[PDB]
Parts: sequence; structure tokens; C-alpha cells
Amino acid sequence: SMNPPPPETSNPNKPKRQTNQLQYLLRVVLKTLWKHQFAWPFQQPVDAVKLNLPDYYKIIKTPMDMGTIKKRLENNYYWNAQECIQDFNTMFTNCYIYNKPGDDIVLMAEALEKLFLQKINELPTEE
Ligand SMILES: CC(=O)Nc1ccc(C(=O)NCCc2c[nH]cn2)cc1OCc1ccccc1
Repeated sequence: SMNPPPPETSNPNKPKRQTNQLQYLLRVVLKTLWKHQFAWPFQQPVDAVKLNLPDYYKIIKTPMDMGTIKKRLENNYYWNAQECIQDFNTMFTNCYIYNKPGDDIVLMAEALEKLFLQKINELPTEE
């Protein structure tokens, strides 16, 4: 069985910024979801070998996880908040696409997404 390489977390030629909105996405949004009791399945790329999901990367073509998002925020990979918000939404959408309604992993994603939406609602205005 085979995993793909992880999503990109380093690209020197990609333009980057350090902004109050991206600081908020690390200090509030990522840290709030990361410490949650249901974070663990989302803290690293899906290991389709370990988890015996041989069709995962046949169905999910834009994989994303909070481990990757944490690295992107900590290594100042993003230009804007919308890029980072898209990564979170990709992660949740992948979970709902691959899994069945009422699956434990879907209930876990839904709990994290509720907190995500609460925090994004209070995204501060750009300085
Ligand atoms: C991020 C994500 O979607 N992860 C997972 C997806 C599918 C399964 C999984 O095992 N699904 C059941 C087997 C299945 C269904 N369709 C194909 N294989 C387990 C997963 O993460 C580990 C886990 C296991 C149990 C509770 C919480 C997290």
C-alpha cells in the first residue's frame, strides 16, 4: 500500500505575509481545534496504509490535515487568511466526502468544524 507525498509546507519562491488575520488563524483557530479531544485523526495526513483505506487517495485528490496547516502557519507559508481557511474547509469536506453520515470520524469533524465556524465568525479586520 502507498501514501502520496504530503501537501507542500515549504516553497521559497511562493510569496508570503505575516498578518494579524494569519496570526489569529494560528493563535486562536488552529490552537483551539488542535487541543480538542477529537483533534487526533486530523493532526497528520491520512495514513491509508496504517488505516487500511486503499481507496482513500483514489477519492481524495486534495488531501489536507491540521498537521500540514500547523506547519504552513508556523513556517509562514500563506499570503492571506482565505488560503488557510480554504485548507480547513478542504480537510472537513474530504472527511464528509470519504466517510458515511454518523461515522465516528464525521461526528469528530462536525465538532471541530462547529468551533472553526465560531472562531472564523470573529476573524479580526485587517490592520
Ligand atoms: C481523516 C479521516 O477521514 N480519517 C479516517 C477515515 C476513515 C477511517 C475508517 O477506518 N473508516 C472505516 C473503514 C472504511 C470505510 N470505508 C473504507 N474504509 C478512519 C479514519 O481515521 C482514523 C479513525 C478511526 C476511527 C475513529 C476515528 C478516526
